[PDB]
Amino acid sequence: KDKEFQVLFVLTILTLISGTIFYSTVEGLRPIDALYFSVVTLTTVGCDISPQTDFGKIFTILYIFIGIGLVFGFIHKLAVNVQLPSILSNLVP
Amino acid sequence: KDKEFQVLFVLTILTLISGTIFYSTVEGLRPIDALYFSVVTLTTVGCDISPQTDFGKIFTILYIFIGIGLVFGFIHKLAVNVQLPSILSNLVP
Amino acid sequence: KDKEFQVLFVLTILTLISGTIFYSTVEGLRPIDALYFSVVTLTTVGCDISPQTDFGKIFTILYIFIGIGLVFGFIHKLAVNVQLPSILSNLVP
Amino acid sequence: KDKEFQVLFVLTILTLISGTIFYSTVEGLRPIDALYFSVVTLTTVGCDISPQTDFGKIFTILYIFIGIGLVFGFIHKLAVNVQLPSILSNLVP
Ligand code: NA
Ligand code: NA
Ligand SMILES: [Rb+]
Ligand SMILES: [Rb+]
Repeated sequence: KDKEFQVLFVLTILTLISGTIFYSTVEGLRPIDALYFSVVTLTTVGCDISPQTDFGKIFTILYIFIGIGLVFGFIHKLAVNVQLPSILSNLVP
Repeated sequence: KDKEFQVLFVLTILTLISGTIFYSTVEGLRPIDALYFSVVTLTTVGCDISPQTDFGKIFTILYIFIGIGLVFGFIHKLAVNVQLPSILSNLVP
Repeated sequence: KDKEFQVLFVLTILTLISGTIFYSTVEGLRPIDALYFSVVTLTTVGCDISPQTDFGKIFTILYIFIGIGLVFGFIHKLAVNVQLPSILSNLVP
Repeated sequence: KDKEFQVLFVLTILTLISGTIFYSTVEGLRPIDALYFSVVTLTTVGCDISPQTDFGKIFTILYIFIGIGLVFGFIHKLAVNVQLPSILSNLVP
């Protein structure tokens, strides 16, 4: 429950940090832009600009396959154990 | 059931309104284009043009993580409690 | 089962046909390109080119919200009742 | 369990190989770029560049509809039977 959500949160944070480091150093992007790219790639939203370095593409494939499940599980647990109870409470008379 | 679908609908509407206000004022887009961006970002479809303001990127990350679960739950409930019964009725002899 | 998959298939086909007609007439795209746009939008994959007509954007929002659930349910049923049994049979000794 | 995950892995690998061959020969892309395109299309992440050949678009539609279910099932099973036990073990005192 609580510990599960917190573990998922920390795991997603570390994964996003790794992706940001990668895309800011290897690819050469700015830190916030690298974070945006990581989020949009792990959330399947997408971006206009794409990687160019072959190492970047390899890491992108592995990163998707490694972190999509984690990010989407974190979203599911955030909606089921954080957003839903909050809405239920703020909808009580 | 009905109240659940309506609550999800109103929540999605308010979230989309917030996103539209943000992207139309801060980013500087037109209202309908801001609504399209919000929908495509919360639905994971995507867009060709991306945010440019750092504040915009921060809000985009938080907006995705806050509204993807809501939008997709609304889609699920719309398909299970609105689309499915309608199809079943219009498929009855 | 079978009838469910077939109904989902026909519904997805009609939805894609409607989207193709729209994007080929109003937007002004070629039929196959309109079909590709409809598929990539209902499947959340994405595209490089985006709508430009305000009517196009309205229809895109409504089309996403109306057909994402249908397309993804069709994919789920195709994987559970068509792909999975086929793989099980072709994996039998 | 184990055999299920391995079968899904091999199926995804073969599907990605087919997509890479297609996009590297017909479309004319480089092998790693074709693999990236296949991954981003089957994972619904997206890409900046889109197909141009009509045959390419037909194959893209069929490829999405044929492999999205497989790729996402592989991701689900990888998260439930590989990532989750590993995290549980590395979180044990
Ligand atoms: Na361009
Ligand atoms: Na683009
Ligand atoms: Rb997506
Ligand atoms: Rb996408």
